[PDB]
Amino acid sequence: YEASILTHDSSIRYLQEIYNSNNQKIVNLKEKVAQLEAQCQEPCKDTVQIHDITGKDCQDIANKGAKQSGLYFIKPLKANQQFLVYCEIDGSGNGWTVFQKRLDGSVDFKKNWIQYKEGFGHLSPTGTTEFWLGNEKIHLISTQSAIPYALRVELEDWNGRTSTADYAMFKVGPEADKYRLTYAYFAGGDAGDAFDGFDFGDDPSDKFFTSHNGMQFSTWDNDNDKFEGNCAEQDGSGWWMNKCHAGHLNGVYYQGGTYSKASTPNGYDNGIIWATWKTRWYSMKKTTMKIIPFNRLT
Amino acid sequence: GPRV
Amino acid sequence: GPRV
Amino acid sequence: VNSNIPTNLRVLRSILENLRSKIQKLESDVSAQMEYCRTPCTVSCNIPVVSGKECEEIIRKGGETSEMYLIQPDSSVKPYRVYCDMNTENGGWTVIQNRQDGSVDFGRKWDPYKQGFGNVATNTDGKNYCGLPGEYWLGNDKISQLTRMGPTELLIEMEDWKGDKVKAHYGGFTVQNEANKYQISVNKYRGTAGNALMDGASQLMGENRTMTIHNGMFFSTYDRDNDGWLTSDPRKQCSKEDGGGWWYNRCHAANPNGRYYWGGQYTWDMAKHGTDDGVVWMNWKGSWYSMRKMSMKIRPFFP
Amino acid sequence: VIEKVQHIQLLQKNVRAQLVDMKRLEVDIDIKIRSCRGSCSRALAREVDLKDYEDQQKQLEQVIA
Ligand SMILES: *[C@@H]1O[C@H](CO[C@@H]2O[C@@H](C)[C@@H](O)[C@@H](O)[C@@H]2O)[C@@H](O[C@@H]2O[C@H](CO)[C@@H](O)[C@H](O)[C@H]2NC(C)=O)[C@H](O)[C@H]1NC(C)=O
Ligand SMILES: [Ca+2]
Ligand SMILES: [Ca+2]
Repeated sequence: YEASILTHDSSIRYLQEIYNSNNQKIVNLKEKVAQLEAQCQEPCKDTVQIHDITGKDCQDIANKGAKQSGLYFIKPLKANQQFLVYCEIDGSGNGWTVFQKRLDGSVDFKKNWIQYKEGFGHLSPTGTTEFWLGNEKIHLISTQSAIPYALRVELEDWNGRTSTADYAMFKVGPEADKYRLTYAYFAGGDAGDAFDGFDFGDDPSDKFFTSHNGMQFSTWDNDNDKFEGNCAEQDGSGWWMNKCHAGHLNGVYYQGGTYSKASTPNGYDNGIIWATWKTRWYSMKKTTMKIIPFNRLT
Repeated sequence: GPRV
Repeated sequence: GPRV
Repeated sequence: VNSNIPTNLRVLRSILENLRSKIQKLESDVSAQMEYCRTPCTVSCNIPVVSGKECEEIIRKGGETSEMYLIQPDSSVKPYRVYCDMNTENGGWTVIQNRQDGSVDFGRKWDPYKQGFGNVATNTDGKNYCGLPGEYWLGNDKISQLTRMGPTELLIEMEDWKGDKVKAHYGGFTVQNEANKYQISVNKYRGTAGNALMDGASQLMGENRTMTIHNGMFFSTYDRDNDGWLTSDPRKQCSKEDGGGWWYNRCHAANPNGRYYWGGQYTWDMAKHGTDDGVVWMNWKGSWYSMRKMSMKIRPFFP
Repeated sequence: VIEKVQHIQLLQKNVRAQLVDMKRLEVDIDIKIRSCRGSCSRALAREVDLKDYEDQQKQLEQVIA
C-alpha cells in the first residue's frame, strides 16, 4: 500500500533505537569473547607426570622420602645424562629400579643391538607398559663404585599364581664386554634358579649350555653366544644367550601360556620361559626384572 | 632350551 | 603481506 | 522519487532485525563454550624409554616410530616433551611448530612465545602412547638453544584444503637468544613452496617485496614490537595486525603462526584488522589462502 | 538534504559499518571457539554462514542507490 509520510519519523527513530541496541550488544559480546579467550590458553592436562625428587637410583630416591611408585629421573654416579625410570616403592622404603617388563605383548621385543643398548618400550606411572630400560643404563645402575646390587625376577602364569627368584651381587658389564651378566649366587625363590641352567633331558650337557651367569648379551645383529648358530636370531629376542637358554624373559609373547613346536618357524622354543618354574612350552603372562642395592634385601 |  |  | 524512502525503511529494518538475531546466535555459542571450558581436555602420554639430545640422536638410537619423545638437548636444562617425526625424509625431525586444525590460540604475548604453548601430542585412540602431534609452538628459548648446538636445517611443510602439499627446505637455520630478540637467520633454500623467508613474497616488486623478507628479522609479539615497521601509532604493529608472534618484517611473506581460517579462502572484510593474518605462504597460494596444515621441523645438518 | 534524509543517510552507513563488523565478529568467534578445542573439554560443533551476511551486503548497496 505504501506507508504514510508522517509515519516516516516514528519509523526512522525506531531503526536508530535498534541499531544502537545492536551496537551495545556487539560491544558486550566482544567483551565476552575476550573473557572466553583467557579460558582457552592452557593445554590439555597430561595425566602422566614425572616426580620431582631425583637421585642415584630408586633406592636413593626412596631414601629421600619418596613414597609412591612412578616415573623418576635417576642419574648414577658414572653417567653423563640423567634418564627416566619406573621406580617401585613399597611400604618398607624399598625402591626397586625396574629394567624389564612384560604383560600384554604390546611391545615387540625383537630388537637390534643398539635398540637393546639404548632401550625401547614406554614407561608409565601406573607401571602398566612393556619395556626394556636399555643395557647401557642397566650397566650404570648396577656398577656404581662399591655398591653390591640385587636382581629380583617376578613371574606370573595365566592362572593367577606368581613366583619370584633373587640373585645377589647382580651386575651388567660395559659395552666393551658385550653387557655381560654376572652374579655371586642365587638368593632363593619359588621360581627356581634358571640362571644355573636346567637339565632339559635332551643331552647331559644341557645344564651348562643353558646357564646364564657369565653370558654376554646377544641380538640377531650381534651374535655373542656359545652356539655356532644364532640364538637371538632364531629365538627372536635379545638376551644373555648360551646355547641357548633356560630362562628367556625377553621372548616372544604367546597368548595363553601353552604353545607348541609348530607355533614357531625355526622349530625351537622362543617364548617367555623360565625352565625351573614351568615347561619350556609355557610362556608367562607377566614378567618383571627389577634391581635394588643388596643391603636392602634384608 | 638347548640345541643339537 | 607488505605495508606502504 | 518517493518510493526510495520507504523502500529503505523496508530493507534497513529487515537487515537490523536479521543481525539482532545473528547476535543472539553468537551470544548463545559463547555461553556454551564457556561452560565446556569449566573443565579441561585431557591426554595420557606414556613416555617412550628411548631419549636423547634431540630427535636425530633418538632415530639413530633406534626410535623408529613417530610419537612424542622426551629430549634433553643439554644437562643444564631439564628434559622436555617434543614430537619427533621419524617418517619424513629419513626422520630425526624435531617439530618446533605445528598447525593442522584450529585447536590452539597463537595470538599470544611474549612470555608464552618464549616458554612454548599448546599440546605437544594427543592419544592415537585405542592406545596408551601419544603418537599424533598436537598444535604447538615449542618455545623460543628452546628453539634458540637447539639451533646453536650446531648446524641445524629447517623443514617447513604445508597442505592446502584440497590435499596438495609443498615444502620449503632450509640448509642453515639459527635463532639467537632473548637478549638478541630471538633474531632469525636462514640460508641454502630448496623446495616446492617458494623461498618466502629469504626472498620475500614472489608476487611483489622491488622495495615492496623486500619489506617482506624474514631473514635477519627480530621476533615480535602483540606485546613486544620488533618488526621492520617504524611508526608512532600503537595499533600499527604487525603482531597486533597479523595475529600472533613471528619474525615479522613489514609485515610478512609468510605467516605460519597466523589465525586458522577454516575452508582456505578468506578476505579482507573477514579479517579482524583487514590485514592478511592467518596461515599464509604468499609464494605458493598468495595472501588470502590459509593452510590446512603447517609445520616447522628441525634436524642437525650433515653436508 | 531535508532533516530526515540526513537521518536516513547516517543509518545507511551505520548498517554498512555493522554488516562488516558482524561478518567479522562471526569469523572471529568461529576461530576463537575452535581454539578452545585444544584446552577445553569440548568445542561447540558449529558452522559459519557468510552467504547470509554477503547477501544482505549486496541488498544494502542496491537500496543505497
Ligand atoms: C609498491 O606498492 C604500492 C601499492 O601497491 C599495492 O600492491 C599492488 C600489487 C596492487 O595490488 C595495489 O593495488 C596495492 O596498493 C604501489 O603504489 C603506487 O602508489 C602511487 C601513489 O598514489 C600510485 O600513483 C601508483 O600507481 C601505485 N602503483 C601502481 C603503479 O599501481 C607502488 O607503486 C609499489 N612500488 C614498488 C616498489 O613496486
Ligand atoms: Ca653364535
Ligand atoms: Ca615497529
